[PDB]
Amino acid sequence: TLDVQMGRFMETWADMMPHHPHWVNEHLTILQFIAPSNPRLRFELNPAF
Amino acid sequence: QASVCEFVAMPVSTDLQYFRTACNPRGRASGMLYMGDRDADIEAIMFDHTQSDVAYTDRATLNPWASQKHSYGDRLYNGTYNLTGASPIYSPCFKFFT
Amino acid sequence: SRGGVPMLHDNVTESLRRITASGGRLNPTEPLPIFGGLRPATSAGIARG
Repeated sequence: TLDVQMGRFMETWADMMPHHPHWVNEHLTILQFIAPSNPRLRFELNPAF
Repeated sequence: QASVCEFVAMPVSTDLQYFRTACNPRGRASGMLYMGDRDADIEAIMFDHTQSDVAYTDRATLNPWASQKHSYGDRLYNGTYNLTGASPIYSPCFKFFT
Repeated sequence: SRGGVPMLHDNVTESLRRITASGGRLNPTEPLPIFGGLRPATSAGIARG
């Protein structure tokens, strides 16, 4: 009834992620994104994928 | 004789002061010129993005769409993979990517 | 450099050093070798001196 499903998701999600997601850090500027310390840099190859 | 122009994609927010001097179209400076420790250093200069750029020593590459090992520009213009081999027209940036 | 008063929580110093290592070319090596000189990781060729 969409209550139990949301409750199950909120219970599982409290320990599902042990670290920061890599797709939510969109506040990076161009100089910090381009720098080699970024782990997302090696996964950006094509402009449409 | 008409000279063909080859197009390389790159992000819009690109530092324009790169193109005001003698630059490299790949987005990351590279080449044979830098050695002195071993033999397998050309690939580390041209493709290893763990360490910074050799010339502009504060970043890895200006564009990440034409500089990595299997990026868009490298999958399209590198002579090893031979995507444009059936083309009878010279590619003016074949020498920068191979 | 070593010798000063360290912070109370080791994870605070680890996080601070990891953030400091981002955005800098010269950095100590990742395992932090005890009884060593903390030499920065050598790179490939040199462009302009």
